[PDB]
Order: sequence, then structure tokens, then C-alpha cells
Amino acid sequence: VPPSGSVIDDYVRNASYLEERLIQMEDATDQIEVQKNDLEQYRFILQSGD
Amino acid sequence: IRKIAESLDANLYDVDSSNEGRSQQLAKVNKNLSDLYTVLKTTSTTLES
Amino acid sequence: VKLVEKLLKNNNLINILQNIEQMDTCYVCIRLLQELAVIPEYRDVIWLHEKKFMPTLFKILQRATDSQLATRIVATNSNHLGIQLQYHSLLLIWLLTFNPVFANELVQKYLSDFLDLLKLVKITIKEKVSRLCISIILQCCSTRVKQHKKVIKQLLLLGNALPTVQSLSERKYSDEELRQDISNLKEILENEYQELTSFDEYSSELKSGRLEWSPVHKSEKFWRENAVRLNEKNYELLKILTKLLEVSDDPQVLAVAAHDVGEYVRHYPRGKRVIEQLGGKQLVMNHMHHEDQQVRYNALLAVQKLMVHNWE
Repeated sequence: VPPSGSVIDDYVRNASYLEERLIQMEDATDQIEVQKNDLEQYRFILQSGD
Repeated sequence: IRKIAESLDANLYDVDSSNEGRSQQLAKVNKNLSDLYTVLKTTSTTLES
Repeated sequence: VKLVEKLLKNNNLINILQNIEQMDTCYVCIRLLQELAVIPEYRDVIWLHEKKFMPTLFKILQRATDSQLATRIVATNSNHLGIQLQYHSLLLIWLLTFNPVFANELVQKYLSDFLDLLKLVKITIKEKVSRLCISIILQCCSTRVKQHKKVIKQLLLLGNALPTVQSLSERKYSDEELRQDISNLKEILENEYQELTSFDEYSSELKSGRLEWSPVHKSEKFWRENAVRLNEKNYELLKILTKLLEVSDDPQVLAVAAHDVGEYVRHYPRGKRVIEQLGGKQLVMNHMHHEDQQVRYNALLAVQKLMVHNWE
């Protein structure tokens, strides 16, 4: 077994990059629900009450 | 009414008594939901893949 | 000074040096060449003959680039001390370190190999080798000559060494000469990096009609507050870019155009009205329905961040 490449550092940076992007994107499409749900309910009022 | 009902839930709402604004009322957010229906699938697909 | 004239315009010895499968020959020839190079006024005269040998000087290092001579899977890559051939080569390349104007031009012809030399700093375990790599690339820098800044610009353009810069920074080698080498290197390469009051160059790009992924294109370290530039003409400075985006679908420019729009709206939450003037969400979802998944990713990022922080 000889040494492997020291691109360990390359992996450091790129894996960081990718995981921060993951953290950003994951919690983005999450709370869209919190704002859309209230009006998705209010469509009920939009259906009657005149 | 406001300062009494805030305690539980005050999701302020009222329709246009001239009930033809109903049209844009529907559409303005119907388009929004149509739009938002996508982000969910797009994000899920990219992340899982 | 005179014998050398006949010793150089000749061609039989050079024919002897042309071979690649024999190392002793070129080794010793250029080794004695560097030993005599102690007379600095001979690199000058041989300059005109550069294209005859300098590519030969570079072929060995280009082989060394991906060829992992240290990993002895390479059977008989060189004699046990043979690798010192590279040491001597870089020794010579340093011997030409007192005339910058000499280094000034030949670069325009073979900048690429000089660039990808970057790897040698980390690749070679030998201190000498990485040392000479870094020292040569640096000393190319000098206040002595002109255009001594664009070189590092292209360095960042293609290589993006700064990762490598700090990477090698964290692992010094107890060599004072090297300490100063790398210290200079870092400061000299980084201080200009913030040479971006980019209204001028953004305007130049605007009139250029060409866009590309670039730190000049992308650097928020200023955009902390720069909407002032956006304020030139009713925020329409980017509307031209938007209409061009609509015009064609070139991947680089197509993606970058809407890439920073999300950032720019992030800079002003009040810009919802200009955003609805844009109203390109249909175009954005279309971009999520085109090739090059990366640009689709970027378009989704833009639209999602935008909507979310209009209703965060």
C-alpha cells in the first residue's frame, strides 16, 4: 500500500461547497408550505360565504 | 375584534362584497400554487439523485 | 564571447539533443549549459534560439506533471539519482532570474504549460522541486517590467490557485528562503484580488455583450452594498441583459444572466416591483427544462431564493 493523493484537501473544499449548497437548498422548499397553506385554505372562503 | 381574536388565531380575511373581484382573487394565487407545485419535485429530485 | 557563436549556430550537437529516449545526453548538455550560464550575458544571446531548446526544457517537466516519478510503479523512470535532472533544469530556469524583460514575452507562446506547472508544489515530495516550481513562477513577477499583473489575472482565470495557495500555506517546510517565497507569493497574488470596483469593468462587460463565470462577475465582498450601480438607469442596466437572455440560449451567458439577479434582489428586498417587471418565472422554469443540469440548478436557485425572501 503506497500513499494516496493529497487531493484530500480538494475533497475538503469541494465537499464543503456541496454540503453548504445542500443545507441552503434543503431548507428552501421547506417553508414554502407555511405561506401557501393559509391561502390554500382561504380558497374555501373563496368557494362560498356570499 | 382584532385585539380579542389575536389570542387564538387572527388570519385576517374578507371577500369583495362586490363579488366579482372573486375572479382575480382566485387567479392571482391559483397561478402561484401552480408555480409552487414544481419546486417540491425539482428540489426532491436533485437532492435525492 | 566568440566561440559560443559557432558553438550555437551549429546543428549536429542539437541533433544529439533532439532525442527523447536518452536522458544522459540532454541531461549533461544542458547541465554544462547551466554551469557556464554563470556568465549572465549568454542567456541573452541564446534567447533567439529559444524555440529550439526551451520546448525541450519543458517536455521533461510536462512528463513529470502527471507522471508520478515518486511513485516507483514507474520502473526505471530515472537512475536512483537521475531525477536530479529536473533539479538541474529548474536550476537553469532560475539562472535566468535577473532579466525580467527576457521572461516578458516568450510567455505569450507557452503560458499554458507554465501555468499547469502549479501542481509541482504539492506533487513532488522533494523540497527542492516544489521550491523551484514556486520560486520560478513567483520571480516571474516583478515590478521591473510591464503588464506584471495580468499574468496572475489569467492564473486565477484558469487555475484558481488560491485553494492551492492556502493549502500549501498550511504546510510550511522549515525553510526561511521558502518562508519568504510563499509569504511574498500569497500577498502579491491576493492583494490585487480585490481590484474590483467593478462598475467600470461591469460596464465594459455590459457593452461587450459577453458574460462568463468570473469573480469579477461574482464577488459579493463589494455587493454588500452596490445597488448604487444598479441605480444608473431605473435598474434597467440589467434589463438589457434580460432581453439578451430571452434572445438566445448560450449556456455560459444564459446561466450567468439570471445567476446574479437573485443576488441583486437579495440586495434590495424592496426590488419586488422591478422583479415583477422582470416576471421571468416562466422562463426560469423553462431553464429548469433545458440541458446542462448545472444551469437548471442555478436557475432554480435564483427563482427559489427570490420568491422565498419576497415572502420570507
